[PDB]
Amino acid sequence: MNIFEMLRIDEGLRLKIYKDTEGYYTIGIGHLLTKSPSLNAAKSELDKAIGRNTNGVITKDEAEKLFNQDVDAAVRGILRNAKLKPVYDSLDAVRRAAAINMVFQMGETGVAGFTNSLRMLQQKRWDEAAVNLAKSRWYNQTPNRAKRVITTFRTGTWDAYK
Ligand SMILES: Cc1cccc(CN=[N+]=[N-])c1
Repeated sequence: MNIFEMLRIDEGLRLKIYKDTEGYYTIGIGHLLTKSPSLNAAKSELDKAIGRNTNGVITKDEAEKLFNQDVDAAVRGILRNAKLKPVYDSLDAVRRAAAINMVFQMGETGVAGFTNSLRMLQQKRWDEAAVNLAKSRWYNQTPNRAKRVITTFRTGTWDAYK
């Protein structure tokens, strides 16, 4: 297991435009296209991201290309965020993957309210962090995924992903 395999499990792979858990147009391995309710707008974003007229369909290779970009960009972002970098740097590689997973799903703005969880993670208070992480919209809306990510933070193992 690693961050790519972990997110592939959590996000799936679909080659046609679909709506994510929040109802937003998405393709590939959780590549968010836009929050616009306009399918035409999503198709434009897709064509821009891929560099050809896709008509809303891509290949597995193209999906994997966007995915690698999205994972890389999520990491680079964390490192650019003064609140997130110190916690990320304090973690082992397995828990870093859990961190990347959350930022991939919700963005840096999506984790702005996780200040108290972040402190507990920095303190390596793993069971307390795990309890705090679940007191969230995130957990309530996507509990099965959140349970996997939280177990990863709690244990520093890949047990939740087999
Ligand atoms: C950079 C980073 C470290 C640990 C967790 C998260 C996700 N949000 N929370 N808690 C981000």
